[PDB]
This record gives sequence, structure tokens and C-alpha cells, in this order.
Amino acid sequence: IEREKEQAMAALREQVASLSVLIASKVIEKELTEQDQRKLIEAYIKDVQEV
Amino acid sequence: NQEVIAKRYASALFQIALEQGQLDRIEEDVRAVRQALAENGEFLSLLSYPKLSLDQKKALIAEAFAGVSTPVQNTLLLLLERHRFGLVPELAEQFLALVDDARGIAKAVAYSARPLTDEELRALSDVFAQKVGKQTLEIENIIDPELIGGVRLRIGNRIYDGSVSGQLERIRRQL
Amino acid sequence: IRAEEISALIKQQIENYESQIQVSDVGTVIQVGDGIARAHGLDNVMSGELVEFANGVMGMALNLEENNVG
Amino acid sequence: ISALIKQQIENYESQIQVSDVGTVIQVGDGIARAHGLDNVMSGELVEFANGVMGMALNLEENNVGIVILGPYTGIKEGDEVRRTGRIMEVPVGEALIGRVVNPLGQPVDGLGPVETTETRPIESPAPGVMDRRSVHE
Repeated sequence: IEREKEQAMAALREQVASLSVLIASKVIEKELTEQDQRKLIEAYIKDVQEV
Repeated sequence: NQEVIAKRYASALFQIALEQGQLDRIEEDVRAVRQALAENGEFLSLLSYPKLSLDQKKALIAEAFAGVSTPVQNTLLLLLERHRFGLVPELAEQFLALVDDARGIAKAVAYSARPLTDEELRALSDVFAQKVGKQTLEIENIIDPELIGGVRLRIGNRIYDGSVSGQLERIRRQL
Repeated sequence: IRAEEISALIKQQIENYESQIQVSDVGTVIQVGDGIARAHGLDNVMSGELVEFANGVMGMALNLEENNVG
Repeated sequence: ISALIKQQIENYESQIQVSDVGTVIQVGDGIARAHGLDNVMSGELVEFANGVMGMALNLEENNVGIVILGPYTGIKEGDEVRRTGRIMEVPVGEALIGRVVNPLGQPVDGLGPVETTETRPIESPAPGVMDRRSVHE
């Protein structure tokens, strides 16, 4: 029961983690794409150059 | 087994094109032949038909491909006599793949959610051509919006995913 | 460029020999031997189908492979 | 659980990564062939798209004979097979003691993860002739 209990807790974090990722993406998706896309390309190019 | 047999033919045509010194006239013609054979598929079923004699099929190629280069015409007439005309578009595609290693150019496909401007395309092309070793780099863009505000670049078989891979690695490292 | 002209030439070459592509119901033999035939052609054969030759000798189509009929 | 999740979100930094990918051509009864993967090694963990692992035994002239280490019914022609970069190895330590584990090193009895620090490759050379000693105990 003690082990199971640790598992129920972990499983519980995971079910919730799953929901959390889907919303984080939806909020992210909702955010601007004009200026932010210009930053992301600029940043992408800069990043590749570090890598 | 078919791709390596196409690669043998494409390497032979590549060696004769590098030896004869007429590389562009071979390359553009094989590109045109590959486009024409990808356009229509009934020509293979025409040339596989048994009641047509081999001289009629050879004259059919010599009439239909009268404008092509001479080593390309000799290569395709050898392909006809070996019953290997069902293997010609793969060897044409692998010939165009192998000739760009002689030119040094690589072909890259970039999946971006927004259509990128040409200056950033040229900058990333020069940067990863200096990285990969190419003299210049060709970039093919796509209009797939599934990426989360970024571009992912494919250099041959090695990709550069940085659009949704941040959130994917975040939810992978969280759990 | 030249690819459109080559496509038009091969399309005219297909349209010139379109009467000899009667292939969809008849066939021509490739291999003959030991009680076996392989026939190019015969697009609309059923499997296990009774099939007559030019002699009136009957035959049975067992293997319906991609480019020939056993 | 929220404080540890916030600490993990603050500690993690986003970056780009390579994959050295290849595409499947044949999927059949536990074994997949694949184009690409031009720098794959003989005998390494090669990872499919749905998270199932696989070992690369046959390296051939234009395809890799990948032997699928799990349920293969979710793998189709055209899936992406990324390269991990490490020879077949199992997580080996003191934490394995008293515990039921599949041959990939994963706990199968369902009692939590196995907390081992260092790994050992599964196909390693044997002890030599001078390394032995006559069996006496």
C-alpha cells in the first residue's frame, strides 16, 4: 500500500502533467506571431550559429 | 535490391559525364527525362509489351528521345536491351542525387509555420553550408503551420528541430 | 522547356500504338515448359480461372503475379 | 509536487538537437528495414517514432536491418527512425538487487524506477587467458 501510494501520487502528477502540456500549447498558440515570428527566426539563426 | 542496381547505372553515367566534360548537357537532359517519365506512366507499359519487337522499341526510343544527349541515349538504349526500362526513374533520381555531390550542393527541406524571408534563408544556407562543407546550399521551404512559431531544418538525414521540440523536451524532462 | 516536348512526343507515341494495348482481356505467353505458362497480359483474369490457348488447349490461372499470370 | 515542477521548469533550458534520422521501408513480424541512418553502428539502440526501441544488426549497402525491441504493430512504412548513438547497454548497479527487470534494463514488477548511475554494454569482451585463476572454492 505504501509503494502503491507512491505510485498513485506519481500517476496523479502524470495525469495532470498531461493536461498541463495541452493547455500550455494552446496559450502559446494563442500568443502573437507577427513580432514573435521575426524574433524566433532571428534567434534560430543565432542559435544555430552557437551550435 | 532495385536502388543499388539504379546506383550502378547512375554511377556509370556520372563517370562518363565527368570524363566527357559535358556535365550540364547531361544533367539538364536527365532532369527533363525524369520529369517526362514521371509525367506519364503508360510509356513503361508500352515498352513492356511483348509483341513489339526489340528494333521497334529501339526505334520508338530513338524517335521519342531524339533531342536527348548521346551518352544518355546510349544509356537508355542499353537499359532497354537488358529489360531494365522499369528501373529508369530511380536511376535518374539517383543520378541527379550524385551529380550534386560533384557540384557540392546539398538539398535541404525546411518546415516553417510562417514563410521566411529570403535574407534569413540565404543566411542559414551560407551558415550550414560552411558547417556541412558545401559551397552553397539549396533551401526548400514548406507552408506547414504545425510548428510552434519556428523552423525545423533537414540536412539530408540529420535534422534540426527547434519548434515544438522545446515543449516536447520540457514535458519529457518534467515527467 | 524540352521536358514538355518530350512528354508530348511520348504521349503521341502512346496514342499511336493505342490499338495494340488490347491487353485487358487477352494475353501473350512468355515462358512455355513442363506444363507451365507465364503470360504477359490478362488484366482481368480471376484466380483459378479456366483459360483457353490458341490451340483450344485449356489452362488454369493459379498465380496472378504483378506483371505476368502463371 | 508543484514546487518540484516549478524548479524543474526553472532549471531546464530549451535547445535544439540532432536526430540522425532514417525512414522505414519494410515492417514485418518484429524486424524493420530502413533507409538513411548513414552513420549508424552495428548493434546499437535505434529509436522509432512511437518510442519503441530497436537494435541495428544488419548494416547493408542501402538499408539497415533494425530488429524491433517491442510491439511493432504501431510501426508503418514511412515512420522516422532516429539514432540514439550508443551501443546496447543495460543500467547496472546495486539498485537492481531484489528487483525484476526486462533485458533492456527497465523495471517490470512495477515498484518504481531503478536508480542506477552507470551503465555497462551488454556485449563486452571476456576475461582473458592470463586474467583467470584455477577454480578452487
